[PDB]
Amino acid sequence: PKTQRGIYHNLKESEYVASNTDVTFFFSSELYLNKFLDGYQEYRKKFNKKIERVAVTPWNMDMLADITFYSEVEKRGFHAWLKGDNATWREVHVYALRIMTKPNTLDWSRIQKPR
Amino acid sequence: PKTQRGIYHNLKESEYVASNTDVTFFFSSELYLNKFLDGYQEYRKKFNKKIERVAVTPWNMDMLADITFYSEVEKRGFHAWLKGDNATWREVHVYALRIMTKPNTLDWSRIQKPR
Repeated sequence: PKTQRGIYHNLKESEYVASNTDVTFFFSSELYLNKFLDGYQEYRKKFNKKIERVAVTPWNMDMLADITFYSEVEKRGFHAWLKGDNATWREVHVYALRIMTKPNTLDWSRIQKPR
Repeated sequence: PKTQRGIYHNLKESEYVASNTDVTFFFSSELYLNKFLDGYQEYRKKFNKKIERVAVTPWNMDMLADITFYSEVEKRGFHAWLKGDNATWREVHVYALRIMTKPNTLDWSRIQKPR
């Protein structure tokens, strides 16, 4: 359960969640949730510059950037859902691969605790 | 035709070719072909380290590294075949995107001019 300081050590029970309508990321605190939501757009830009210096490709790396920012922002674990079901780290990466072929990118917003 | 300096300005006519059995790259000179063959394994290691500094993924970036190294070595163009047929830059990247999910990596070797 949520600690006196507002922390969820078990991400599965967290009330702090963000979604892009396909994927849902769970956070251990409101501080981490807001850091992700407030910085992912800028991180996508920084991520692309770094990737492009390594290799030029026709791919949309936005989702991979989002997964990477989540891992960097959330310090108490990784917990995600894909299309409403609990997804493993690898399953989220598979989704990011398939998404690389599509031109448009889905944005993220805070949602209420799911079922 | 091959110039007096051993150069092929039209890559499709080149006798300097390398293949990994799925993809074939054409070179404008023996110097470039050998530069590719002599350094692609080492470039893969370098490439992978650069990518990982940007993002950790479960993918095999070898083919992407190979495409990137070929683009760096061959100074007179890009000309490739995919499964025995002419393949555009985009089609080769599509192949690299797919092969990313396989742990094994095909090596490259010089071959006799095909077809």
